[PDB]
Amino acid sequence: EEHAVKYAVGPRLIKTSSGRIYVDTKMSRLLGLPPLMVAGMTPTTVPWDFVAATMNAGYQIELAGGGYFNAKMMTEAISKIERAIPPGRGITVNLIYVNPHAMAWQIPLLGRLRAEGVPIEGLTIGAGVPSIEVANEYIQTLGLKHISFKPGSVDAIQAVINIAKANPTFPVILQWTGGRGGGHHSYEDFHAPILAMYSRIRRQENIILVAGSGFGGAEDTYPYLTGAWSTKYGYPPMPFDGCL
Amino acid sequence: VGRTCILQGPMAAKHSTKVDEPIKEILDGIHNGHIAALKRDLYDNDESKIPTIEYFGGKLKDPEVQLDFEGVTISYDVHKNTYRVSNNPSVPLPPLDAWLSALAGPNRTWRYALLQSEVIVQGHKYQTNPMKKIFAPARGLFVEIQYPNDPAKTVITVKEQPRPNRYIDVIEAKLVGDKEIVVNLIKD
Amino acid sequence: SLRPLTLSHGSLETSFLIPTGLHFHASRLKDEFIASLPPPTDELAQDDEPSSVPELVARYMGYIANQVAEGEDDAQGSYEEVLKLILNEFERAFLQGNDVHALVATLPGIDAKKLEVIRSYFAARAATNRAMRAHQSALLRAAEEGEARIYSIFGGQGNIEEYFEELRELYKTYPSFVGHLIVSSAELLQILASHPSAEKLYSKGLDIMHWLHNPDATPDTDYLISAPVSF
Repeated sequence: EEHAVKYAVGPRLIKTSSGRIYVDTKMSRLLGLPPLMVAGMTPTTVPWDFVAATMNAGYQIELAGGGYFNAKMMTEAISKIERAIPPGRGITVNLIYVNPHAMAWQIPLLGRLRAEGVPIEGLTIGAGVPSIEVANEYIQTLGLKHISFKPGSVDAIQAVINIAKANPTFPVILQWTGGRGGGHHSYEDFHAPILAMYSRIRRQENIILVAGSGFGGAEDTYPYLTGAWSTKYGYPPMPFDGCL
Repeated sequence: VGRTCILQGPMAAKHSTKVDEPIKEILDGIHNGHIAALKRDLYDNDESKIPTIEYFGGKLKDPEVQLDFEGVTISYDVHKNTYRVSNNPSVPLPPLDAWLSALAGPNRTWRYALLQSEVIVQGHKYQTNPMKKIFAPARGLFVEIQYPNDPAKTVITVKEQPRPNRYIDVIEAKLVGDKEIVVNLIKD
Repeated sequence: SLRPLTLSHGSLETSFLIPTGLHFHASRLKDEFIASLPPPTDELAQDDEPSSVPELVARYMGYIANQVAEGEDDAQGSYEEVLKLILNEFERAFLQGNDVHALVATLPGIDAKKLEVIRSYFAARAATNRAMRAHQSALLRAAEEGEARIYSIFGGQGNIEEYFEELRELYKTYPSFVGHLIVSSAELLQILASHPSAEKLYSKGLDIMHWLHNPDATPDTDYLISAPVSF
């Protein structure tokens, strides 16, 4: 009676005791924030004060590590953010995978600062997806709360799925941007890779799926949160956990 | 400016309609728009249908409160919960997270926050929550939670048995006033 | 008085409590069944080798059921009585109130071994005249309570060429359930195939029973997939 009958299988609102209402999604539960984030972009999110201002506004933002050429400059910026943001607020750093020289000193630096108690909670790997072994090393050694990937292709999406599958208890954020996003992008259509891979993405409970394709308002992003965006392609609704 | 290289996404440009719009205004406008739309589409614009929680965020999923542990005697009373860990070396100790979930209880409160938060904030720095270590299950450990359903009156007393048949209080945790939690580490 | 009867094959072992009066017949049946199995392998890896204790007991039960059905039982019904004991123990120890299909879903091995367990169970019930009791599955109860809304669908030929082996599997696995229906249907279809308007289509006949009993006599795929045959 209890286990034989198997049944086959969206944003909500939650009010806090303080009266504040939040859009409830996997992303917002993980971050304790609205499911809207500002993406790591060089040079725009290199300045520590812009990052601090966004965090003070009550939203998530990634510090663009691509603009830091040495450990001292990056440490100074992170220390300024730490002092300028509300106590407790965690810092997410965006790094560029295609720059192995930068990665070689940036990854140990983040680990050291986190061990020193600096509130670094998130790491975003942009411009490529590392191997499962390298990703596992970052997950296990850096003491992060979540890791994020900006995949540029269907194969890269599959790589993120494999990483998430290897770490079922660890939150993995998949930031899908497609060819419509500003800056360095892929030639891929924004909808077709997601339409093809959505079921495989949603099979990994620890994946948080975030939409990133040149958005700028509530009306253009709301169909992605509710999943209504897929119905125009003849598919059932396919909700996203947040927008970048 | 016509000489410079400015990054911009072709679709995002049409939403960039104002120079020097405050970051908060942009993001508040988007989020409040989502709240208004969801209120209309899922709650019939009735705010009373929106579920209320003490605080938002934390874990992706709340841990299920396991109440049955081999070697733990648990007794529940209107004003008092007691948990007694066996002193027998052959019995395994409860898993730490399950034990701390049982002590925290199902309701998000200061007690839940104290025992279930992975980090405590010291100034602006993150420190691994030392409460998880001091409240960790030990052989012969006895935990008493007074007023477990009234957070303003809740008191957690932890007792150890360094000598046969003699319990000593080693931890007392309680709320003082509206927001101050006092955790007394007791030397016998 | 009860005496143990140990059934063992390689790493698989189980023991039954058999009345002293039946112990001789039960020992004979067990020794003959063990002699019919292949030599045991370290990994239970052969297709005809049992991969689990429930499967070993099911195959033993099916063997006894065959002896009873072929008339090798004594004038006292000693084999049928042993079969009743083994079947009761199989239901008690392995089914625990559930259905044999639910048990075989949890057993290791290939589908042929799982079908062997199902076949042996229903053969044993048939040989002991043990009728199926009305007992609804969880799914039908959920439907009756309104928790589940069940619909049903039926297929055409599509891209399927092996439908006759599915019929053969059905006939082998549930002979006590489908035997009449398959025989009567085969007779009907032979009569229809002999009709003067239709005979010229059946150049290889429509002898379903002969094809079921003799796999080598089954016509080639091209004829089986012909609409006058496949439909």
